[PDB]
Amino acid sequence: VQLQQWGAGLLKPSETLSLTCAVYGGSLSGNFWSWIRQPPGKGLEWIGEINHSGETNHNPSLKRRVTLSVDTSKNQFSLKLSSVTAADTAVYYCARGGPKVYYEYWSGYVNNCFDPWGQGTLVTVSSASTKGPSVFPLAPSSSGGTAALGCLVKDYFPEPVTVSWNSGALTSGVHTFPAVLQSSGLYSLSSVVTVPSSSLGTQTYICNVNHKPSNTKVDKRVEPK
Amino acid sequence: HEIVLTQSPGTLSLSPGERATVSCRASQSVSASNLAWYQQKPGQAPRLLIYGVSSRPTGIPDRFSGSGSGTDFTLTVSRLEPEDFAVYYCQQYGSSPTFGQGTKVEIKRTVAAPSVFIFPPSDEQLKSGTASVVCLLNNFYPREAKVQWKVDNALQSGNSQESVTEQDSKDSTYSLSSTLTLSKADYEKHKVYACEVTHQGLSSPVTKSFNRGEC
Repeated sequence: VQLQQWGAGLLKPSETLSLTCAVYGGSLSGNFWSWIRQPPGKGLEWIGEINHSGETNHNPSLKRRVTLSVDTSKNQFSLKLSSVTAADTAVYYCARGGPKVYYEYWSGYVNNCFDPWGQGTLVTVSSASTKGPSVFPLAPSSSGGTAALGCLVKDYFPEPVTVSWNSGALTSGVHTFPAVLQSSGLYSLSSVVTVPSSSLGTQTYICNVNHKPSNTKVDKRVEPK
Repeated sequence: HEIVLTQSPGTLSLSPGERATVSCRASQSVSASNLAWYQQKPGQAPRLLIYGVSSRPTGIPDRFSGSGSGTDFTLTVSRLEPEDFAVYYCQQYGSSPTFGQGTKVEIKRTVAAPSVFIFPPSDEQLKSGTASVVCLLNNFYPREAKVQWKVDNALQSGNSQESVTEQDSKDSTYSLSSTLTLSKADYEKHKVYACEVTHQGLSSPVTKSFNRGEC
């Protein structure tokens, strides 16, 4: 049994999020089928479940916003989440839940743990428009031995940006940090590298910043001030 | 009225070949054996590890086991393999499904103090009306480090954001950046911009600073 899922990616607040999961190698009638989300860097939150006859159970805090549906002929099931906000930004997973059983005196669904899982679909909810970053130098100061320098990649949307140094010829000692979501709704990150301080007068350091969503490419040379 | 699952500790720092033990406590009794465990590696979906408190689905090696009842459950890995360093979650299904907050198992190494660097905002950015001051903590262990921003001795609050790298695959250290953001007007009202770093690897807190407008 294998699961494939797809749907929207970027949405604006107040839109309706829609996703679909397709089941291969098995029938929907044997199980409950769930949606589970994970905000970036956060834990897991169960959203709701649906079975082949359309019966549903919901996370009580999300029940009023969730609509689940099943297409038994296609062996697919879907999630609709209405009136999205930035708080709904998350990787959404579909998953097979507990099986339907027929015991001598009882029938129903049991053992509602999750296996297997879909690969997950990142959904981003934001009112920001697509915007390329501004790139600013993080200049090296001035025995010692080791110096630090970098590039500040500020105010872009959406994710992601890639950073290389000297067109890929400098990799050792590089740290490109995860982006942070600023209060403005735009992302920002920095990429730093530590180098020998003796070579600052004869070595050149250029950060290559590429923002594919805005078709932006910026090369910034970082020199001591 | 959901069942709340609380895991402890939040982070385990261990080496391959050592035992890991994760606790999961519930705010209400979990009926029957209705508790599962999951493992999640970065960029992957969670993977069912234990079900029915103590059962392993096919393919889960027997170094993983589970125990408990009622409001108290335990996951244990008898001897850790390198692939076992990941985040682990408990989940109950006696009621509407809920998960624990996750427990990260990371690689234990010797204490390493951070090398600290402070970066003033560039002239170009100041022209646009914003000042970003960046503080860099490079290649430290353990991950727990405290960065405070002090502007002319005044402790800043609410105007900074942090970012931390994942544990390095080669030296098992972490790196962290803290960015203090002020408008150009606010930035020019002050002189001393200082980044104060507290970390177990330091005998006393390390402060890096610069005076605005000077070399």
